[PDB]
Amino acid sequence: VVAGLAVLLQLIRGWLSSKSYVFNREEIARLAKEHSGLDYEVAFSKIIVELRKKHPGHILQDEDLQWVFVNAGGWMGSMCLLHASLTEYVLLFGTAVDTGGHSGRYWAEISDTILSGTFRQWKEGTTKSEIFYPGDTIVHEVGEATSVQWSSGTWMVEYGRGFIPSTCAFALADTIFSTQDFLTLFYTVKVCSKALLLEASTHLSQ
Amino acid sequence: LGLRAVLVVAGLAVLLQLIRGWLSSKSYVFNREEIARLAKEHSGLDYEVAFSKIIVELRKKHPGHILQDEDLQWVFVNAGGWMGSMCLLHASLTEYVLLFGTAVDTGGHSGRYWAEISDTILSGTFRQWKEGTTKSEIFYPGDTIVHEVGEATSVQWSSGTWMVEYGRGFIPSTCAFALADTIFSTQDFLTLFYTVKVCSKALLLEASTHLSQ
Amino acid sequence: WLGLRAVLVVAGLAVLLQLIRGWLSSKSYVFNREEIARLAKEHSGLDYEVAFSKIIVELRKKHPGHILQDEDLQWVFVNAGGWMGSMCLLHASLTEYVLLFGTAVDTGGHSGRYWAEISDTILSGTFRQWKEGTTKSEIFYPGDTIVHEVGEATSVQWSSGTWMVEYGRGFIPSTCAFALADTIFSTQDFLTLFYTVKVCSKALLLEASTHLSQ
Ligand SMILES: Cc1cc(OCCN2CCOCC2)nn1-c1ccc2ccccc2c1
Ligand SMILES: Cc1cc(OCCN2CCOCC2)nn1-c1ccc2ccccc2c1
Ligand SMILES: Cc1cc(OCCN2CCOCC2)nn1-c1ccc2ccccc2c1
Repeated sequence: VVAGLAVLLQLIRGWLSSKSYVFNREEIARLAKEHSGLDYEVAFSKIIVELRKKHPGHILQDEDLQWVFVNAGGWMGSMCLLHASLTEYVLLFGTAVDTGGHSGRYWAEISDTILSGTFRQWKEGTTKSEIFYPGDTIVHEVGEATSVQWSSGTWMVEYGRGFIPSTCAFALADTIFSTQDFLTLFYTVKVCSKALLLEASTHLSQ
Repeated sequence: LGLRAVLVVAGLAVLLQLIRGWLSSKSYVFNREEIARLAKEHSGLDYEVAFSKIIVELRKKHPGHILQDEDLQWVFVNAGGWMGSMCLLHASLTEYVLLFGTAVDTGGHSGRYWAEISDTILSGTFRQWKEGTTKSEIFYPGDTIVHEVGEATSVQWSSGTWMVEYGRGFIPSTCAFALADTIFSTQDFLTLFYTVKVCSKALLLEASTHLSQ
Repeated sequence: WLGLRAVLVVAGLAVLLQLIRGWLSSKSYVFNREEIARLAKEHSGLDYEVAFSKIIVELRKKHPGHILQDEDLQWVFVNAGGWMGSMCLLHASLTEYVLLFGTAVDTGGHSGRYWAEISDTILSGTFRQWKEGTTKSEIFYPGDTIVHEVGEATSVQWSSGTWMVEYGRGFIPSTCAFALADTIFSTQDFLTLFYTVKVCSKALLLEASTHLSQ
């Protein structure tokens, strides 16, 4: 099993290393930084329009968009899932309250471009934290674990790469053992299923 | 489409119709406006004096329904990522009245349950973030917030927030959320014992009052 | 009055507690809360990085063979009771532990109710403590020393730069259940759990090796 799971990780990491992707972290970061310094609602709408223009058939429609609460690692915010597959996902994340906690250690590289508010990150193994402002882009690398903190008006555009199904375990831990808000769990499963079916339908049409 | 699960769906539906029918026709003791007004009368005063005056008024207008001072104690409450303390004045299978608040800065998930809850802030601040929005509102002493049935919001409190809270609905379902952090995070089973203790005392007081009538 | 196994299990657990509590009175610990408190208060009001180094040097001087070496030191995240910080474990046994705790973010939550008396001397930042059964909290500043007694439960809150020297006495294995609750049911950071078990095992083996050499 030692060589078994090692070869399995060789196969999975080889697929992630050779898989023609749709998005890239630089693309979403530039598109978000162009609209940084504006109202986060205007930035959200313009970014959604640009994403559907440059990537048709990959972003959910306005009818299928909804703010879903996200409780994880001790912080609470809300997300609007724009795209999601087995290796990529794009969403609009943020909170209207002061929260913070564990960022989560998962098999996925995540990039967050702050549109408004503040982002305090406390990296592992240090005794000092850094504060990031609108326009900045933060890269949560694979296997990294940090402490995150957000202000009462933080909103950002987030893109994640890697083995996405592994990350959902962390995204639903507090919803199971703390909030017990199973309706929010249903909303998350619903919008994720819609994004997966949209990506599957787009693959079928091609 | 026919299956035994269709009967389970209709069975839960008729079970809900029966339970919601009981909740819709059950002569209650308190009402949210009564508790809200009594708490708003004492807003702008020292919250300890307000607590005492509210307890005296509740025991005057509703004898045999509020616990005595011997059975009152501040119990910590950890739920949804926030932490506060409660003083349970009355509790039944459909209603409960308590004095809630925190002396530290906490916040998190308000909880989605089968109960309508009303909180009248005596002192401090209350930040509420409703579901599906991108902006939150801040409520000040005197305000009254109604957390409706099935609603889920994000709450945040200051380092000196204190309020009088009244809840209506299917109370036993809500206790699962009130003890989640106490089981999987704090593991402070002594606080769990205190919560079960004051809950049992309030239920037995209400049962004894019904027996005397 | 047919207690049967019930009246005996109650008395059995009572005898076990008297056995353990007698052992804690006859264990003749190495450190004491006043010793660690003074050593931390001497360097309060200075940079917490400099204070950490001087306290580690003083601890290794006055108690050789009881503090981990620099090779075995690493900052490990600590998630418990709803708050998140970091620790640097200097010494740990079955009845004592010494570490440098603190956080660089604003956190707070349940202090945890366990079978151990804990003393924290703040080097920098602020410490808000909310005792059970009260409606007001107190704020402690660098130089102060807070004693979380056995069986006590308070609400803790720390600022974005709070750092302290902490010493714990009592039945240490019971406390690890609370220290790893959020890491299991909230963070799911199994690598941090591995780090915690790693540094804890190193401290236990160091103390065992020092006892064997004596
Ligand atoms: C995996 C995951 C982590 C997370 O946390 C908030 C994002 N950021 C994380 C790091 O920095 C702070 C905020 N949400 N989320 C998620 C939740 C639900 C999802 C549903 C479908 C697809 C991806 C889905 C992804
Ligand atoms: C069900 C429940 C929710 C809760 O949360 C704090 C209240 N508020 C909620 C919304 O707004 C913020 C604060 N406590 N609680 C509870 C806990 C223990 C109880 C024991 C006996 C009777 C009712 C008992 C009720
Ligand atoms: C049991 C425990 C609680 C805790 O919390 C931080 C300490 N303080 C608590 C009260 O005041 C605020 C901070 N860490 N910790 C721990 C974690 C890992 C340990 C490993 C080995 C030995 C003791 C070990 C002890």
